[PDB]
Amino acid sequence: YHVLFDSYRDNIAGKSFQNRLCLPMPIDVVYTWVNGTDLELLKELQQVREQMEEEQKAMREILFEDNEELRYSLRSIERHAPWVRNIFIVTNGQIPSWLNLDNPRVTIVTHQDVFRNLSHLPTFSSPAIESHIHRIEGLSQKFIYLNDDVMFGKDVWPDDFYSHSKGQKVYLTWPVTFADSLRYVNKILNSKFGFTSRKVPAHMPHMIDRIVMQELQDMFPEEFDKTSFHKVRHSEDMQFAFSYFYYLMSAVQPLNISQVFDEVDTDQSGVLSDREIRTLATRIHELPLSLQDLTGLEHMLINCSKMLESYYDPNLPPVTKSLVTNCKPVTDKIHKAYKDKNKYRFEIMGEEEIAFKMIRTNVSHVVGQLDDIRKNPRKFVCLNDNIDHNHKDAQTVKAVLRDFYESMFPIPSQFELPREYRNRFLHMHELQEWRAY
Amino acid sequence: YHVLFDSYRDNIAGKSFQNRLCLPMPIDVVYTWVNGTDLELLKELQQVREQMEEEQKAMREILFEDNEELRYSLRSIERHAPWVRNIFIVTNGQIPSWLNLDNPRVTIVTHQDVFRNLSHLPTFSSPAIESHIHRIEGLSQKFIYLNDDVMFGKDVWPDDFYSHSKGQKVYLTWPVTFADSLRYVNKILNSKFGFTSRKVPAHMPHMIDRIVMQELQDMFPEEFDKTSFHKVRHSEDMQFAFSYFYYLMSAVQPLNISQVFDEVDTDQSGVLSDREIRTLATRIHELPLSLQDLTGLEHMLINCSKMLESYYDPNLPPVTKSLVTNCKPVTDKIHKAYKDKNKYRFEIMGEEEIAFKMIRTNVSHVVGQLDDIRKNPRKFVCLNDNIDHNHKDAQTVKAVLRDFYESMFPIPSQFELPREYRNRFLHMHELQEWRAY
Ligand SMILES: *[C@@H]1O[C@H](CO)[C@@H](O[C@@H]2O[C@H](CO)[C@@H](O)[C@H](O)[C@H]2NC(C)=O)[C@H](O)[C@H]1NC(C)=O
Ligand SMILES: *[C@@H]1O[C@H](CO)[C@@H](O[C@@H]2O[C@H](CO)[C@@H](O)[C@H](O)[C@H]2NC(C)=O)[C@H](O)[C@H]1NC(C)=O
Ligand SMILES: *[C@@H]1O[C@H](CO)[C@@H](O[C@@H]2O[C@H](CO)[C@@H](O)[C@H](O)[C@H]2NC(C)=O)[C@H](O)[C@H]1NC(C)=O
Ligand SMILES: *[C@@H]1O[C@H](CO)[C@@H](O[C@@H]2O[C@H](CO)[C@@H](O)[C@H](O)[C@H]2NC(C)=O)[C@H](O)[C@H]1NC(C)=O
Ligand SMILES: *[C@@H]1O[C@H](CO)[C@@H](O)[C@H](O)[C@H]1NC(C)=O
Ligand SMILES: *[C@@H]1O[C@H](CO)[C@@H](O)[C@H](O)[C@H]1NC(C)=O
Ligand SMILES: *[C@@H]1O[C@H](CO)[C@@H](O)[C@H](O)[C@H]1NC(C)=O
Ligand SMILES: *[C@@H]1O[C@H](CO)[C@@H](O)[C@H](O)[C@H]1NC(C)=O
Ligand SMILES: *[C@@H]1O[C@H](CO)[C@@H](O)[C@H](O)[C@H]1NC(C)=O
Ligand SMILES: *[C@@H]1O[C@H](CO)[C@@H](O)[C@H](O)[C@H]1NC(C)=O
Ligand SMILES: [Ca+2]
Ligand SMILES: [Ca+2]
Repeated sequence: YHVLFDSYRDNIAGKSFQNRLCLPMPIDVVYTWVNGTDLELLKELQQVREQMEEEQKAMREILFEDNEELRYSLRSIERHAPWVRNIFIVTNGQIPSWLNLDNPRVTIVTHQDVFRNLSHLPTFSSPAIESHIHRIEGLSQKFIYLNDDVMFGKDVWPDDFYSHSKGQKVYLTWPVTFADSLRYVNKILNSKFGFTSRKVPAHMPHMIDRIVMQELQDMFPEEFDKTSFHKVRHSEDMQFAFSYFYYLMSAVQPLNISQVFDEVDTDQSGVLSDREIRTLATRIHELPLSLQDLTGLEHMLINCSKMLESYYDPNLPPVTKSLVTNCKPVTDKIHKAYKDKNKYRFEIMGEEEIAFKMIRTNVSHVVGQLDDIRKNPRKFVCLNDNIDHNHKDAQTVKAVLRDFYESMFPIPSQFELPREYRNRFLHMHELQEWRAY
Repeated sequence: YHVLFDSYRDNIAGKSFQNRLCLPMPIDVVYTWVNGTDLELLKELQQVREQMEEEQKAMREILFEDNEELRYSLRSIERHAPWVRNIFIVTNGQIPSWLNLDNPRVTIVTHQDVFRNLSHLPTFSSPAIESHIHRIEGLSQKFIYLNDDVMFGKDVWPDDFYSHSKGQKVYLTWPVTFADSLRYVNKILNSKFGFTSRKVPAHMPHMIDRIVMQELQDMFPEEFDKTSFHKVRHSEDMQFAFSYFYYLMSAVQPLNISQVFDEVDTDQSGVLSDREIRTLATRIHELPLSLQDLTGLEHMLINCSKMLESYYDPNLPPVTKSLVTNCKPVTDKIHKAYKDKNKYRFEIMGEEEIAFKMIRTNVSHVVGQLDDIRKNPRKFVCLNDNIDHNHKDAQTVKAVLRDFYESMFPIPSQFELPREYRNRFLHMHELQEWRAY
């Protein structure tokens, strides 16, 4: 209503500060989903055969099952993060069988649109898909990247990914074919932004800015092409969390002398007075300010005018922006005092709202981990499903995981086709674990 | 426009989350201003005479100048915090000579309206005025209390006082007639909320919630009346920062068993399943969860039904809210596990954006402190004006302080009457300090 619109101009200034008070909206969610079908497995087999043939030629020169983790992740999106505008899922050409495509808020984005160089799209490698989400048409400027196995909890909010005051929120972990990529990107970033002891980010829903990601891609045009070229995840490729966040944390912005002059000129009258010249002297020199420093500043100023509301020294000309921006000694001292800032703001937190649990084929340990998740709910829950799949305790662990998923998120979502009539997944395996224990 | 209103319902849920995304608005600012006029000084003299007479009767039973710091503080309000809706100034009956009362966004609130017990209002004591700001009519639910000597800087935002996620922001200082009040309130709070090693808050613009302050007043009805009764700041009275913040940080909310049942019942169907009973067992007991604990939980549940979608134990009745909320052992274990939470959220930071500088009659030291303020601007700047006023270096320090004020905030505000024509305050005292140095 009009009163709500006119209530943001009810302040003393009379302006509207929606852009500084109402968070970045809209925010979208991007998923990467792959299915273990026969055709895709055959294509992978052909690609591996080609890889082996290439290795043989080089040496001659010398001479399956998913625990429907997308369904529950989408349910978590709808339940805990209901402020998401649209949901994008990137797939080869595959559409989930349970996905309700009639919903306008869910879209399947194939690899034709995502990839730029259409001689690359049979790509079968997660970093290559990860390279080009920011090129999705219709995607909001800030979007959250979900990895199809990470879920939500405790009713997350956009305040958990970005803040207008402290910028994006970076969640880091243990210090630094996937560890090789981390080492390679560490070397590449040390080459550009200098050597720094770096940690690696956590596996969790990552908020990504399209402008920042595009700037990162433009900064390394050749290297991101290697990531896209490789049709199997290589030792040398650029990641998603590590590359984006550390470019965000090490983006250097050159000093704007006009900004210094404007922040000092409180009158906004173009000319500086003795008080503003004195605050220049304070910000430039090191405290305490001896009058020698201020007299030297005025001396460098009177020199420059000769080469190119009354002040105490009668010989000092009116100090406009042109004098300070053209006087080399003053600009040199300004650069030496105002050294390089950071182009992007960021905030660093620990692993306190992140649940990365490792599921290895031990029903007692799996139940223990899931009970730990149940007792203390956490905002970001990730469950890596590396079950042996050839073991006496594979179906039992799958049943335990599905029971945890159905306990956390039981209600079917709006993105799911009307289904699961008489589905009745095995309800007796978890009872077998109960009876054995 | 309507698209802006309909853009908050563009999410997947279809609802509007303005109350969780756009910060608490509106926010007001409250000032306490006193003038050293002849009539007020005479009234103070009469009150002191009465105090001496009372002391004499008890033993018989045994037998001036302000550096216009409100002007510059209001200028700082307009420049650095332009999101304030209205500004309230509480005075005895005094109106500042420079205040533009024709502005609808500035109001003088006398002591008639502020005080509840009109036989108390000739009160001449800062805590007594401080007691009853939350009773100002038209005041917003969250307001900022300015002490007429604290200013702003670095373009403060409502994010610097309150966050929707971590609650109000508490700025604390060195651990604990004003120190006596701190000790007394520490004793009173230790009596109610138990002994705790407490720090004292900083002198800075304090954001105050009227509901929380009213709850604090109701919690100690007798003690806040002593604060209001005393017509001179006494050793025993309740402060503003210390009393409010520590009640905020030690407000205990009793456990809501219905909340536990609702957070566990993911189906929201009223009845719990084996998975939800198991997450109850995880949250109640201590990990790891032996099946003995879960069987005991079901045993306490089957007991209670006798005294008052199939589960593994055939004897367990449907577990609705009534069973768990009426079973004494289960509620006892829930209370023991879910011990007392805190009624209000809060966040703790250090003295990093607070400038409390002490001005004592040494021109070199005053200039050093003001240069330190100039070199590193800080969000909250407080300058205590305890000049000797009988010294060879009083006018010089006043001129230095006024020059700092006019350098920081030179532009006349909207709350100031059109004035200061040919005012020309002494521009030669600071030059005398320059020449002496
Ligand atoms: C993932 O791929 C599987 C095949 O691996 C597909 O499931 C098939 O669906 C068709 C219907 O179009 C059936 O005729 C086949 O019998 C199914 N095969 C199997 C092995 O179940 C489907 O495209 C995808 N399934 C899921 C659950 O994502
Ligand atoms: C599966 O996990 C359980 C723990 O959940 C393992 O039990 C451990 O057994 C060793 C000795 O066998 C003990 O020293 C540990 O204290 C046990 N753990 C706990 C938490 O008590 C069990 O060994 C694991 N089984 C396999 C095959 O790895
Ligand atoms: C504070 O009180 C002073 C008096 O201490 C007042 O200034 C007086 O203003 C009247 C005009 O109504 C003049 O006739 C007097 O000569 C002034 N006295 C002095 C000592 O200046 C005024 O009410 C207040 N002044 C300020 C600056 O707040
Ligand atoms: C006023 O402050 C200055 C510092 O701003 C004082 O100068 C100090 O003098 C003592 C000895 O007299 C030295 O040990 C200190 O190192 C000086 N301070 C600095 C920062 O160099 C001066 O003494 C003060 N004057 C009075 C009267 O208190
Ligand atoms: C990418 O496209 C360019 C021209 O658009 C082409 O020369 C190059 O070979 C492509 N990269 C491949 C096919 O890996
Ligand atoms: C930064 O510098 C550019 C050109 O040098 C100028 O257009 C811009 O206004 C400056 N930013 C400010 C003054 O905030
Ligand atoms: C420039 O200023 C310095 C003082 O910092 C002075 O010594 C020098 O003589 C000036 N330059 C000229 C050409 O006079
Ligand atoms: C406060 O008001 C009550 C009645 O409203 C009165 O009895 C009491 O004396 C008052 N307190 C004073 C005058 O200090
Ligand atoms: C807290 O308890 C009260 C009554 O005991 C109830 O009305 C309210 O809904 C509960 N809060 C919840 C369920 O969030
Ligand atoms: C209540 O349950 C306990 C098991 O925790 C059991 O020992 C006891 O017999 C039950 N009460 C009755 C009256 O049977
Ligand atoms: Ca100026
Ligand atoms: Ca249920």
